[PDB]
Amino acid sequence: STECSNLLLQYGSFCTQLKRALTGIAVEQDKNTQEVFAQVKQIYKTPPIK
Amino acid sequence: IDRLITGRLQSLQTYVTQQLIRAAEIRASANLAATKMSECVLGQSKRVDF
Repeated sequence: STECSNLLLQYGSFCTQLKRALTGIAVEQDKNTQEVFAQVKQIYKTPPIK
Repeated sequence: IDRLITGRLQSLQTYVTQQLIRAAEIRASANLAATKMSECVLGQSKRVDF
């Protein structure tokens, strides 16, 4: 909708704030995954004899 | 004036909510820093990777 987008431009920078908040949320989840599992430097392997 | 008052009030409330969330995160980091100062500078730590 062109008219509704033009009326949405008359508001503030609200949608450069919700997009900026959700991107910071989404980036933070990868840091949460990296901090828990990637605590080892080298990928160890078990011997064939168990 | 009522329209501008509503818009500026919404912007101020959004700023206050974001500042509250950021202050909670900063308080959690400050609690972690205080625990690290109490346990690692004032003594020796047996906890792994602390």
